[PDB]
Amino acid sequence: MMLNEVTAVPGTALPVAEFRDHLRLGTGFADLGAEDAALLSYLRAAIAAIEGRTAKALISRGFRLALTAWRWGDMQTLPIAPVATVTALRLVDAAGVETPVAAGWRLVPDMARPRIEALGAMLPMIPTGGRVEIDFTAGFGASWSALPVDLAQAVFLLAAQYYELRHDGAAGAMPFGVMALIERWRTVRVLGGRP
Amino acid sequence: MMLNEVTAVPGTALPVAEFRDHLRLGTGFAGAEDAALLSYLRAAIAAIEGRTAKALISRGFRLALTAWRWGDMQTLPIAPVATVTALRLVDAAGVETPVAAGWRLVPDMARPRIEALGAMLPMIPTGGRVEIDFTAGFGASWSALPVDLAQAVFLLAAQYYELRHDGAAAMPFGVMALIERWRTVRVLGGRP
Amino acid sequence: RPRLNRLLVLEEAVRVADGAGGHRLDWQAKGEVWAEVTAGSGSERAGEFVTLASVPFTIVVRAAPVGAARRPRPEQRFREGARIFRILAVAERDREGHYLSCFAREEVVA
Amino acid sequence: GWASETAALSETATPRITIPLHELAAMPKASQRLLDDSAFDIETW
Repeated sequence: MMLNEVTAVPGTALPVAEFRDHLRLGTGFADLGAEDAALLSYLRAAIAAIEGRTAKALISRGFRLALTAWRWGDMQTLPIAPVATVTALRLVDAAGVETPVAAGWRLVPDMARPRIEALGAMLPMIPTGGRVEIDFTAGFGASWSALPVDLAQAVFLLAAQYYELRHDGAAGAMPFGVMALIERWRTVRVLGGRP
Repeated sequence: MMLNEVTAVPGTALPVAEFRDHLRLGTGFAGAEDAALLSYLRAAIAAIEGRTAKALISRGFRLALTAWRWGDMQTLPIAPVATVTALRLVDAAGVETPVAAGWRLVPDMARPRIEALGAMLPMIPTGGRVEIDFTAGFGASWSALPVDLAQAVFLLAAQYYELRHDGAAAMPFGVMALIERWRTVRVLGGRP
Repeated sequence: RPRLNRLLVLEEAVRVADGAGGHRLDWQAKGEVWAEVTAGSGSERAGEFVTLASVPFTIVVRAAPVGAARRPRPEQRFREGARIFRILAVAERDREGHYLSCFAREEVVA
Repeated sequence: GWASETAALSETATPRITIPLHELAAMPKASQRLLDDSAFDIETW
């Protein structure tokens, strides 16, 4: 289970023109763009910080789940939570020659546990010495205006502290701080066991 | 179980004019444009409708779930509900056939629940999970809210405005003490 | 660290020279900056033939390299509406260089 | 309902009065002197 992404966020979809207005930088100057390589450099470092604490995706890029053995009998939970329209389930063998399979797999969409849920009582069988690549586009929406706004506010509260202090300097968190906004987007799991 | 909403709230229904009268009026200076303020109220509505499981502007939802909990139940999570629109019951591909009888919406702030008539509830096909579109929330405007819940939005959106990053600064009826009576109090972590 | 809450218009005057070696000031507006303003102890001051009313008003803006428009220079001034804040000097508050100290007067003629 | 052959018939219609049980009171008054000198069982009448 590798879970690398196919494409990344293009950078034009990040609200640098709004994160600049959040930082209270400056309005009517002839410069107005001296931090576009910087304000975008901390938005990518605060989205990807919250994607690791909440296991969310927030921009709906395309992923690829390359694994070698199905975890359980039929369900196969996906790590990244908000999923939609699994593009292709291919079933590779020992060397290349991938053959796509409709495969009777169906993707229950749920932000609790995004899983595949085989409908023929078994997931399609993996060849000996072969992988399985699930190609899917997981995330909230294609633009920034489709995010849940409490999660998008935690990105601005966090990327503004990477801006306003560069090295690791210690800073009482506010009622709904950074941690209190992402703590209803985290994954609440209580299974450390064999099944 | 996904529960995405149908349409977002327009912003012309949010009180960006009444927020600056909370923010700097009576005491202060008669600062930022409407797009900066409106980014902070819906960032404070979505922080309180997540902590209290409410809706506050009464937009339309779609709850699409794959298995009912009981056969006379499936409580709905977003709390103030009114007028469940349709109970669509798709098959696999989905020619998308709705049903129009068998259940009664019970409007209740405690457990907004769907409670089918008798003992049998509409079953689900193999693969064709059932979706519910309902319009949950207090009122279409902002003047239909409970005022203590509407004040804690203003007390929180003035916090997101007047201090930008996660910095330093509890009052008797604060933000937490006002939304502590709109939160869902449940003590079942069990099987049913 | 500062709470940049108030909006101030930075103003640089373009200096058209006259015939006799001096310049002419018109004070066109530069961009708008956000800054906190902290009043000192204020009292009247004997002006020329005016009884002025001054206050210290240390103003904290964000910083910039010296060849940038976002640096307030001491020949500039702030303005919140019709309140002219002068600039006495800029002095680089933090050790890392994130913020500046402007120094104003805001002397209304009382 | 008259089940058709291939209809997939759906569920039909499944089908408290309280009796508060009030109280009826009689409290007749009688002088003690009377219950000793009369020949009739005023206790029983």
